[PDB]
Amino acid sequence: AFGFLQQLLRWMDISQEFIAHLEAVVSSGRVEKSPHEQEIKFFAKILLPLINQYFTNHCLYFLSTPAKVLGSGGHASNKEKEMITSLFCKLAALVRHRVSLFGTDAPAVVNCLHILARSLDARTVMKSGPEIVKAGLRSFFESASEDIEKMVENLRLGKVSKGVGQNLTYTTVALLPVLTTLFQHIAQHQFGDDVILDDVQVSCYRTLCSIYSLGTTKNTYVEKLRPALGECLARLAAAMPVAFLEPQLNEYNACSVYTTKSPRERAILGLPNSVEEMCPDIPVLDRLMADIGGLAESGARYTEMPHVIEITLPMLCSYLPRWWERGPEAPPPALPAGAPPPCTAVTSDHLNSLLGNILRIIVNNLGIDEATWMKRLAVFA
Amino acid sequence: GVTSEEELHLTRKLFWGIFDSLAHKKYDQELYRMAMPCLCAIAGALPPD
Repeated sequence: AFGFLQQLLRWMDISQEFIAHLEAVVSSGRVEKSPHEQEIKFFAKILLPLINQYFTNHCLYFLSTPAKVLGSGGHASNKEKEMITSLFCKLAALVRHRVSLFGTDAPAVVNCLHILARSLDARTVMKSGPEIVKAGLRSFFESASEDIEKMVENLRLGKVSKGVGQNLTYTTVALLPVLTTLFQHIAQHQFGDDVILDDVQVSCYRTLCSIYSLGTTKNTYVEKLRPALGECLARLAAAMPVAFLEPQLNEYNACSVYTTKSPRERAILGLPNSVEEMCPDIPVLDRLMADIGGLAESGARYTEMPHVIEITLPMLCSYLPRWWERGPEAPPPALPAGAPPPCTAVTSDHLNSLLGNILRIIVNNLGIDEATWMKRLAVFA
Repeated sequence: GVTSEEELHLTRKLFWGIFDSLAHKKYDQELYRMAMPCLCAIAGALPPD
């Protein structure tokens, strides 16, 4: 695996060499010689299917650790975990804003990104890893946040919807499905408290800030993008180590930038000086629950609340279960570690209240002719 | 039974022999169509470690 991964990384710098040539010729100086035609075909037709199947079979080998072995036997070394992380980052940057240049090979690239994401032991890499490898993973989240911010501001009809077309097709086809898979992978393996710590949190906050900002937007593009945005936001909530819906209790959360970093810092990098101001347009948990309850009892149909059903509800359906285990009413093994008060106030009442509202929402739209959101809501609840 | 540490050596050479040769062969659709499954099968048999 070490030699196989090293060759794959060797082809990654080769891949970056001819895509720039393709970008150059597609911009100026058209020429169909294609000096790297052999390299392009080998990368697309051999490497991508090989990466797709190799890491599908040996997914448990790379996710295994000496503390906890998942596969039949053996576990990847730290260097192997570092290389597979750099492979994901280089491949993601390769396809960034170049989905069209891959032609029919773009579905192959994103499928490799999905499988590489499911085989990322990011806990070990971020804890004990080289700065270069860690900086690559941080740059991926930062780049993802910037692309989503450009996407949402274009969905705000700042542009009719140049680079707007490239950014829009890259995010909805490559960035969003991959980011959803990566967050789901982090949530399943409890990597949130180890990966999203200092600058990933800032990147994840901006992604959380921007995605929810579609509530005050009414367009045709936004209507078809809600299922993708909602699923991505739900996975982010499961992996987010901070209770962004309960900023009043953030002082008791160890995995927060406002506790890990000094007040002297957090000013060299732009931060709003208060946890409540990170995403101020997100209603607090108490407010959010009241709004859903009011809509459910009012008998409102799906047409007058598409944002809540497609985005807000999946967020709460994933936020509450995560923080029910870390707050009051949890089954606490906290005889030694019970001194810090819980950073959340989620109890079984919140989950019970939300479930009752969801059931009332469904029956309000029980007899309508078309509702494709019911199947998506069922799996989230 | 299990491999005898010599079949794995043959399998490892078989993988890199095809991989290196295919990396320099000019693109042939027929060759690539059946060489790729061979590499995937070989890679899926060798232990990663």
